Amino acid sequence: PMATLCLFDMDGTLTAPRQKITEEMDGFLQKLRQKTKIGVVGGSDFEKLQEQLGNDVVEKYDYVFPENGLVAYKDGKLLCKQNIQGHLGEDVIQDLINYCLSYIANIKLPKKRGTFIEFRNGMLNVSPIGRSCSQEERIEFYELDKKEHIRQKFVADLRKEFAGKGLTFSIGGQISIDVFPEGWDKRYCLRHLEHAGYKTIYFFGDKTMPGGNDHEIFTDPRTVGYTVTAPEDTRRICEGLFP
Amino acid sequence: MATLCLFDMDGTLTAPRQKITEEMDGFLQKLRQKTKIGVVGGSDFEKLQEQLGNDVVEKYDYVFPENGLVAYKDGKLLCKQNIQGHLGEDVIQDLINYCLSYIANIKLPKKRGTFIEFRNGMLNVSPIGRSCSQEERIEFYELDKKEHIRQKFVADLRKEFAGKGLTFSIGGQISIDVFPEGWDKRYCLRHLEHAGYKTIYFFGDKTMPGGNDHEIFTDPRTVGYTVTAPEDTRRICEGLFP
Ligand SMILES: [Cl-]
Ligand SMILES: [Cl-]
Ligand SMILES: [Cl-]
Ligand SMILES: [Cl-]
Ligand SMILES: [Mg+2]
Ligand SMILES: [Mg+2]
Ligand SMILES: [Mg+2]
Ligand SMILES: [Mg+2]
Ligand code: NA
Ligand code: NA
Ligand code: NA
Ligand SMILES: [Zn+2]
Repeated sequence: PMATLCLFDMDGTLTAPRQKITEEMDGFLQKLRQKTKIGVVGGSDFEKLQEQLGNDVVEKYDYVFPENGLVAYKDGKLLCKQNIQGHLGEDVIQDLINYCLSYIANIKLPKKRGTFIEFRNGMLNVSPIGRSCSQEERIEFYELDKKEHIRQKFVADLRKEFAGKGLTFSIGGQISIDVFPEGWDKRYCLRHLEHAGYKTIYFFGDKTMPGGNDHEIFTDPRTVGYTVTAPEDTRRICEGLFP
Repeated sequence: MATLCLFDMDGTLTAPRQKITEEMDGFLQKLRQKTKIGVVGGSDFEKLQEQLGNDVVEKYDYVFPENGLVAYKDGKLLCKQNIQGHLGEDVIQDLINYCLSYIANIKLPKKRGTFIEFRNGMLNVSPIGRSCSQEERIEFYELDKKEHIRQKFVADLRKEFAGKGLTFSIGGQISIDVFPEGWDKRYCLRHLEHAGYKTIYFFGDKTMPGGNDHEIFTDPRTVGYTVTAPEDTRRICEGLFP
């Protein structure tokens, strides 16, 4: 076990998106854990991982990397911590926030709500409609956006305004744009693993194509990456690697 | 003739943000045999359930979460209203756009997230962001007292929007509350004023100017009594309904 690590994205890879892991998947993972170390990484925060993977998540995985590894647990205890304001500084943080606030104020939408800017440890989540919107409101924006390309234009303008300042901008989900320091995608968690001496770090994700949130870690030479369709696919591949 | 005892929750029926004691809940059910009872609070239905019990709608003749924007009578849901329906989506968005642009032009030591929190009865607007840490709240609060950041913001909001039927009030250490005129606790009185009660007694702990019971207390449709704690509420009710 100790020589290799199977590192899994959570949403769409270990669980159905935003849903609790199944008892079958949980049983499979602990059996797999007898043959390899296992870890989980995702953009969601620790409390969301607890809700989906169990309150005892840090005991069920050898590594737990909420927020792409900006928060990190090894063997049930916290590793070092970093956050966006500590890396970027308050001036750049405020420039980013001010630009996004002013930009959103000039977008004409059917509806606006609240939580246009969600401040997290490893990123800002920015939404023209507001992340507190209801499901009916979220789908309405999503369908409008696929026609008007509001988020695509926003991302392009952000890249122009902040070129060279060390930030990455990405379309996220149905209503948001993710703003984060370059390299603070899932690859960040590799910082906690690359010197541990594992013979192989396998990675499994469901969004490995360009623009997806597994793409960079999937293509990173430090991992042996696999694309999965759903948790059943993850099991099938893992059974082949660790019979 | 028929009377109604209408209670604020936090600090009146319970300790602030805490579950009702078994003592008070038992007293209320006895009192209910002599007068109708109801509860009103700014918190949402699920918070009332957390503090007053998941069966709250069956233990009170009236339940008014969110100041009565949601209303229950005799265990049944009556009707609902929200800020976007009352103002219309265009005005909501004009208000939100103005606040976002304004906040972007305030120079602060730190900005965080949740500058606009959207609720069905109000917006909570914060130049620093409602997600900020406790240390950051104090830093902003103290800076604001010297620089008058929220006072200037509220003045500009009143100038731009008050004709849309909105009230703006400084709230807590970091926020500005934005809500339609009369959407304080008085809102729930529309569900009661034509019922034919001889007296609507009201009980609350924040009945002075600035407190969230002040307007409903001073409204002529209620006979208000100020309480210092749940035990004081029980004392007064026992005198009114021996
Ligand atoms: Cl993710
Ligand atoms: Cl209240
Ligand atoms: Cl916001
Ligand atoms: Cl009094
Ligand atoms: Mg995924
Ligand atoms: Mg690779
Ligand atoms: Mg009170
Ligand atoms: Mg009165
Ligand atoms: Na969270
Ligand atoms: Na007026
Ligand atoms: Na007054
Ligand atoms: Zn109604």
